[PDB]
Amino acid sequence: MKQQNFCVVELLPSDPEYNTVASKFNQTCSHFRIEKIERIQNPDLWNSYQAKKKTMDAKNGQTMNEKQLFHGTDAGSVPHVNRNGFNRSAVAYGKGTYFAVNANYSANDTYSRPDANGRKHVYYVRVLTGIYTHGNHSLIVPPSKNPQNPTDLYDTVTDNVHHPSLFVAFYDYQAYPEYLITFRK
Ligand SMILES: NC(=O)c1cccc(NC(=O)CCC(=O)NCCc2cn(CCNS(=O)(=O)c3cccc(C(=O)O)c3)nn2)c1
Repeated sequence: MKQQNFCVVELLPSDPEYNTVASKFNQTCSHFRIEKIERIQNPDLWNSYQAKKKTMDAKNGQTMNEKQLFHGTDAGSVPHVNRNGFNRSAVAYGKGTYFAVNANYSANDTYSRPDANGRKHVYYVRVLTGIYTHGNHSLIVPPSKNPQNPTDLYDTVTDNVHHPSLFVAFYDYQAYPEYLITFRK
C-alpha cells in the first residue's frame, strides 16, 4: 500500500556498522560463521516505521521505545520481510511476531531454518517494544492497561517483564528489518 521496493546493501567487515551488528550477534552466536551482513533499505517501510515511533515517543515519556532484537526465519520469507516487514499475514504469548533478545534464540534451526546450501537467516531488527507486559496465548492484540481507559493498550508483550528473553509485536510497522545476517554452522 505504496510499493515498498527495497535495496539490499552488503556491508564490508571493515565497516563500523558491520562490527556493531556482528558484535551483538557474536555475544551468543560467535561459534557460527557469518558469510554476510546486509542493510535493507526500504524507504516507504522506514517512513511508516518512523511515523509510529514518533507517536510512541510523544506518548511513552522517558521510555526508550525502540529495541534492537533478532528474528530468525527461513529463506523463503526473506523477500517478504524485505518488502513488507512483519505484516499481518497457536503460541505461548500471543498471535503476532516473535523477536529475541539474544541471537542464539533466533539461530535455532526451527526458526532460522537452513536452506539447501546450509545458510541460516537472522534479521537484526528495530522493534518498538514501548511499554510491555507479560503475555498469554489468546492475545490477538496486547491487553489494555487500565479497564477504565481500555483503548490505551500495552505496546508489546513479553515472557518476563524484568528479565525478558523475547517480545511479541502485533501491529504493522512496529518493526523494521534493518539488517539481515546470513551465516552457517
Ligand atoms: N524467529 C525468532 O527469531 C524468534 C524469536 C523469539 C521467539 C520465537 N518464537 C517462538 O517463541 C515461537 C514462534 C511461533 O510459534 N509462532 C510465530 C510465527 C507466526 C507469526 N505470525 C504472524 C503473521 N504475520 S506474517 O507476515 O506471516 C509474518 C510475520 C512475522 C514474521 C514472518 C516471518 O516470515 O518470519 C512472517 N504468525 N505466525 C522466534
